[PDB]
Amino acid sequence: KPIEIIGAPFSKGQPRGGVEKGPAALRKAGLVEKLKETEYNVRDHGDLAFVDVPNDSPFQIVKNPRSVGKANEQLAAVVAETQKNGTISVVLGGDHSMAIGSISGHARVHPDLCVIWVDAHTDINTPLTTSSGNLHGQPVAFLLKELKGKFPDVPGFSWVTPCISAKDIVYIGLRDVDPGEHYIIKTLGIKYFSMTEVDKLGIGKVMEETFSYLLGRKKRPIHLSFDVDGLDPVFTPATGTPVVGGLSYREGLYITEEIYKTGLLSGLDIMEVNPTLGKTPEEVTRTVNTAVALTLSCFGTKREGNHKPETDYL
Amino acid sequence: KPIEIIGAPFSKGQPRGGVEKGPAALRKAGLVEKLKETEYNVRDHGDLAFVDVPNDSPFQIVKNPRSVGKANEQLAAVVAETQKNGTISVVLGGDHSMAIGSISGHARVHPDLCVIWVDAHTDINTPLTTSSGNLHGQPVAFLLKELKGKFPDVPGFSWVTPCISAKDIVYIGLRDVDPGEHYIIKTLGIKYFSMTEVDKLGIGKVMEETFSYLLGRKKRPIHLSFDVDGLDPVFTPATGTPVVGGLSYREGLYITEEIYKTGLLSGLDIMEVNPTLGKTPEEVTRTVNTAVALTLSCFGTKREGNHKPETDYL
Amino acid sequence: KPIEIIGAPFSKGQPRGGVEKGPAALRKAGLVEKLKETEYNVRDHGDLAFVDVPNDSPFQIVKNPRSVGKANEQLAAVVAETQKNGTISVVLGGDHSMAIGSISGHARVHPDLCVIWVDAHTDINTPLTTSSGNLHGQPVAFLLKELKGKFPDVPGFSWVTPCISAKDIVYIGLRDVDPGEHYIIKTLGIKYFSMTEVDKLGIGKVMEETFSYLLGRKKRPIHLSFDVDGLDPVFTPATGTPVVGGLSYREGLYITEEIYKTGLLSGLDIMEVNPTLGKTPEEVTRTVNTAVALTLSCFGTKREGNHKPETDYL
Ligand SMILES: N=C(NO)NCC[C@H](N)C(=O)O
Ligand SMILES: N=C(NO)NCC[C@H](N)C(=O)O
Ligand SMILES: N=C(NO)NCC[C@H](N)C(=O)O
Ligand SMILES: [Mn+2]
Ligand SMILES: [Mn+2]
Ligand SMILES: [Mn+2]
Ligand SMILES: [Mn+2]
Ligand SMILES: [Mn+2]
Ligand SMILES: [Mn+2]
Repeated sequence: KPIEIIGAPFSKGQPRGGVEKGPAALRKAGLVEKLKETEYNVRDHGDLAFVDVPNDSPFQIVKNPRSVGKANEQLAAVVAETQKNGTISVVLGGDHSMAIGSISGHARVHPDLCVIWVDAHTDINTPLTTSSGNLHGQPVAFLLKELKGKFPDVPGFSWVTPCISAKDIVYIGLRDVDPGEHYIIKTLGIKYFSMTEVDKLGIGKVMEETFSYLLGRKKRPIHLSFDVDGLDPVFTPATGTPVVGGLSYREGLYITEEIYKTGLLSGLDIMEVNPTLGKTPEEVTRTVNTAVALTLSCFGTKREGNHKPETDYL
Repeated sequence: KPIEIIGAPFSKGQPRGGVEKGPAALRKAGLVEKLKETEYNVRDHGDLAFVDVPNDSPFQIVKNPRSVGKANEQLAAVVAETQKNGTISVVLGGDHSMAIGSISGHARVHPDLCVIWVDAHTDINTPLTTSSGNLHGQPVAFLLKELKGKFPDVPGFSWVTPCISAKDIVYIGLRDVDPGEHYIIKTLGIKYFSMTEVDKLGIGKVMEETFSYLLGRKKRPIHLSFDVDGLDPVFTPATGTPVVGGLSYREGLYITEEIYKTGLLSGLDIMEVNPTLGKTPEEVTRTVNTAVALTLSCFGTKREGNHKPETDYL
Repeated sequence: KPIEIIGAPFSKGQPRGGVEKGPAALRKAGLVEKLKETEYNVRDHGDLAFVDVPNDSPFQIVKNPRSVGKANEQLAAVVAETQKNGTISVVLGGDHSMAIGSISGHARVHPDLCVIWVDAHTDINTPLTTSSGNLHGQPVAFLLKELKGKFPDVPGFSWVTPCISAKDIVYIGLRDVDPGEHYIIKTLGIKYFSMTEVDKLGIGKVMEETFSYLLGRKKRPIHLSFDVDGLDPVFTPATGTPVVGGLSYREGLYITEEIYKTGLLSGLDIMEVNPTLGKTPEEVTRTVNTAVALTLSCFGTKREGNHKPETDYL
């Protein structure tokens, strides 16, 4: 199987500068090289270039909607492209509002796909709920069908087609939800696992269920949108919104791990890493690394070890 | 439902200066304000004043028994008072020996109450076991009936009436128990969950059981005495006795959380926060915050999120 | 029952200087004294002296094989000696390659013994796999029968007799396995619990199983080889190879704890503590302490508490 890496150095999703430097550090950590050492065929598509929409007017509170509309449109296309050739897309953020792109494009080639959203936040606000224009906190809105038209068309997103329903998505790691978002997720009966659930059930059962719940009947393709703020701030401190009492580096790898074992990975998102937001170098480095290790996890590497088949090490 | 906050800035329970500054910081963190933002009616009773008993003689080893007898007597009264009006009492320590007060008063209005003691220590020593006069390490002795008279009457506590039996209390978080205490807890067949049990069962099951065990038959009122030393020292470092390998910030919120969901909260204790014992500002701040968040937890706030009913955020 | 402590201040197993200072600090922390306070009879055999083999030639890549062959031979003997008298041997490292000794000697008196290897690493490389001469990363090779002769006889180890099979050993804590090692452990169908398994099952079940798996039929004696690098680097930072996302101080004590409860402890290994590798004093101190506490755990001390029988503390 093949693997194509895509950098989406973008940041117009939220107000903190750095996230675009994201994929830069991830590579500078040897993400590619390592990925190669695995049983997967890897290719680097380099980092997209995002033309800046002059005079981007703040559609209501929602900010820079046009810049975020073309960047996401351009991406989705690139994704659908590789998705076509049969390769697995590994998007590198860049803030999380690049999910709109990454997922839509993916959907094209596989509209039967299910999404697993490991994030501290739900990002399911619509332009009608947000308390900030930060689109990086709305992606699920532009993708959910049950929320189509539920808000004024947004400048630059016209190109998006709600590709998934509240029954094909699952949240893992939620711990800082806005009133509005809570309403919508309860109303649209979405399946999640907030820290309290993980706390209760145990990352073990969480996956166990999230799987049968999404792959009980027909086994579909999986799109893993991993928000690095989703692990606890001790483990991935360099982010836009640290939020305490989150997923642990272990549970983080327990998830990427069970997903790899299902053999249904098709698209991955390593978003929100902000190489500029580290209180000390080490912190940025911790972040980047646990981020990298999460990826390679998705593609093989088991904490128990890996031995290349057929060869007799004895 | 209503909520009345009471500060018990006291410290004669143990030898370290600061605990009295406790409720000061908790408020200075916005404990009140936040509490208001919830669905509960909150009122601040201000902080009690504790007249100092001149020439407080150390009844045997037990120290400052008289100062600790009037402070606790005065408190219990104030508690029973609000307990009468039907409001939920939220005592802010101040060391943990203020439990004698807080609980006794509460008992008055509801003598059917059950107590959940989240603490690293059991504090069940009698004046006959302690290796220190530190009363903050004996509270359960003055409240347990099965231990009534089992020790020489103490100067200043004469006013206390053993209000609960070893079958209405449950410990969660024990990890540093004195020989004597261990004897007594085993002898009086008390129900606990030491770190090893939590370790084994999982905070999930722990509550699950502690509940049925205390509310299997008749559903009574709950008194949550939370000792901030009870979470691990990483999470609530600013305390009298850090003790490693304790409850985690998550499990800490998983507990306050399931208790809120039972709808049986009647009295709460946020004890031992010592704003002076932080190796660095941050530490004191971590402490205070996780302390505050534990409270608001008890009163509503879920890590999944909260949306005010009736309103359509869409 | 009796307890004899043995120091194996050795370091030729790996390239980092300090590990030999190991048992020195462990004692200097009061390991002995504390052990005495327990219900066990303790005796200090002092620290062995390890004659240095002049001109130790690096058998292929494998380094200092002769120094490591006599130190391990001398040890095994001392162990078998006390094992004979019926006492429980508590070896203090010194690097982990002293397992070859400690276990072999033990095997002598009880060849039916089972081994529980709490380590981050498997150390099951043969002189034919290692990428370093570091013998401290091969011990299981010289002890496994299914690996006997599978590699060129090594200078100084000729005296060792493969004493256990891949069905009497169990790994707990694995998280940094070399290709070769992974091959061998899979091939020889060994029973392990990598961090991912612990992650999934929960230290609770892990033991539960490892026990029945090793003591389902016939209850044998247990040899606990505990590698301090096995807990996460936050908790036991002063080591040769920190490796993130490992066993926690709690799970660490949950293990030593359930092993004590089986009453089948016969030999213990507190290896790899390097009092020189601490980024700050505190770190070395954390290490040593959690190391000490792990031991006393093995011999009684429960986090719930301990009361000397027959005595009425009331
Ligand atoms: N960092 C994130 N998401 O990844 N924050 C989301 C917060 C909020 N819901 C918003 O739209 O601003
Ligand atoms: N910090 C506490 N309790 O909250 N310590 C209790 C220790 C001991 N049992 C005593 O009475 O001194
Ligand atoms: N610290 C350890 N083991 O305890 N490292 C083992 C690493 C490697 N397998 C080796 O032989 O070098
Ligand atoms: Mn997000
Ligand atoms: Mn987020
Ligand atoms: Mn206490
Ligand atoms: Mn305590
Ligand atoms: Mn080892
Ligand atoms: Mn190791």
